[PDB]
Amino acid sequence: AFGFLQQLLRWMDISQEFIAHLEAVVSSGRVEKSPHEQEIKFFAKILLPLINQYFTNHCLYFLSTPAKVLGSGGHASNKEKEMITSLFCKLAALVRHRVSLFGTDAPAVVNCLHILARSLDARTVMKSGPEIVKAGLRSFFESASEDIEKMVENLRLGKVSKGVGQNLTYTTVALLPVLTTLFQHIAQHQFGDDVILDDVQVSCYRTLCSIYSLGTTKNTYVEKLRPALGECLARLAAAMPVAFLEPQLNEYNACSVYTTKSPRERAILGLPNSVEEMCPDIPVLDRLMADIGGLAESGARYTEMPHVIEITLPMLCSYLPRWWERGPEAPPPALPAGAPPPCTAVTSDHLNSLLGNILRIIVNNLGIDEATWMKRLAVFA
Amino acid sequence: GVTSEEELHLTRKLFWGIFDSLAHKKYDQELYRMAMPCLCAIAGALPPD
Repeated sequence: AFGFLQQLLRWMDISQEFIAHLEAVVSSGRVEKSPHEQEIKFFAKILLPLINQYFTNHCLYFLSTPAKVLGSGGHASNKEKEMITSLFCKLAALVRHRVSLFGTDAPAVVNCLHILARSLDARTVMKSGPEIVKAGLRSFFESASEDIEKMVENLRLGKVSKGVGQNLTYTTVALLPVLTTLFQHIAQHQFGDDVILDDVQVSCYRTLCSIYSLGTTKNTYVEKLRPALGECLARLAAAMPVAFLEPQLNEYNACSVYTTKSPRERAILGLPNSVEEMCPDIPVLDRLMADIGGLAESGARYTEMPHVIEITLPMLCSYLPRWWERGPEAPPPALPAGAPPPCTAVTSDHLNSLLGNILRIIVNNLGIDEATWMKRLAVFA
Repeated sequence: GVTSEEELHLTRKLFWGIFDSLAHKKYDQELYRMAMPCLCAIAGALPPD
């Protein structure tokens, strides 16, 4: 695996060499010689299917650790975990804003990104890893946040919807499905408290800030993008180590930038000086629950609340279960570690209240002719 | 039974022999169509470690 991964990384710098040539010729100086035609075909037709199947079979080998072995036997070394992380980052940057240049090979690239994401032991890499490898993973989240911010501001009809077309097709086809898979992978393996710590949190906050900002937007593009945005936001909530819906209790959360970093810092990098101001347009948990309850009892149909059903509800359906285990009413093994008060106030009442509202929402739209959101809501609840 | 540490050596050479040769062969659709499954099968048999 070490030699196989090293060759794959060797082809990654080769891949970056001819895509720039393709970008150059597609911009100026058209020429169909294609000096790297052999390299392009080998990368697309051999490497991508090989990466797709190799890491599908040996997914448990790379996710295994000496503390906890998942596969039949053996576990990847730290260097192997570092290389597979750099492979994901280089491949993601390769396809960034170049989905069209891959032609029919773009579905192959994103499928490799999905499988590489499911085989990322990011806990070990971020804890004990080289700065270069860690900086690559941080740059991926930062780049993802910037692309989503450009996407949402274009969905705000700042542009009719140049680079707007490239950014829009890259995010909805490559960035969003991959980011959803990566967050789901982090949530399943409890990597949130180890990966999203200092600058990933800032990147994840901006992604959380921007995605929810579609509530005050009414367009045709936004209507078809809600299922993708909602699923991505739900996975982010499961992996987010901070209770962004309960900023009043953030002082008791160890995995927060406002506790890990000094007040002297957090000013060299732009931060709003208060946890409540990170995403101020997100209603607090108490407010959010009241709004859903009011809509459910009012008998409102799906047409007058598409944002809540497609985005807000999946967020709460994933936020509450995560923080029910870390707050009051949890089954606490906290005889030694019970001194810090819980950073959340989620109890079984919140989950019970939300479930009752969801059931009332469904029956309000029980007899309508078309509702494709019911199947998506069922799996989230 | 299990491999005898010599079949794995043959399998490892078989993988890199095809991989290196295919990396320099000019693109042939027929060759690539059946060489790729061979590499995937070989890679899926060798232990990663």
